Amino acid sequence: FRPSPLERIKTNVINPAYA
Amino acid sequence: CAEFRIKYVGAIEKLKLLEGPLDLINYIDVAQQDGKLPFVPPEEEFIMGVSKYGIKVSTSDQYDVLHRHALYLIIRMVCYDDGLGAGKSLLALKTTDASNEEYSLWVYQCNSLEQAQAICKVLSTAFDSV
Repeated sequence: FRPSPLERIKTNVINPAYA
Repeated sequence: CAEFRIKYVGAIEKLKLLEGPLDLINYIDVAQQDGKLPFVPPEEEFIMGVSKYGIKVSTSDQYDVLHRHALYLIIRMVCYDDGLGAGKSLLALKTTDASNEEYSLWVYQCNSLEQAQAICKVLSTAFDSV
């Protein structure tokens, strides 16, 4: 179907409180 | 602190027990396949405000708040191309509740990639100041 997540991801932001 | 006009794809709420930005994208892709979320959002635009307090989503006349995603409860937000062929940019927000016992996924579609990235940058700066 659609391209893989790797080909589509731009950025992610993580809350260090739950990391 | 900044405001953006976005569209709302939908939410998957009250999940129990997705560690990795790639896993979240795949989870939502499959959720769309399984009818839990639309592939394309309704055209209705909402105002998304981003700040140190978190993310707020309101109707385009500001009369009504739809969602309040507080910084305390945001676990992660992933920005990605929907992969549907029109280059539309999505924001998938994973959040939890006061006791950190349940999780919900909220998915929005931005007007442009520049805006999606701008939203992520404000959020990342917000975490930085903590």
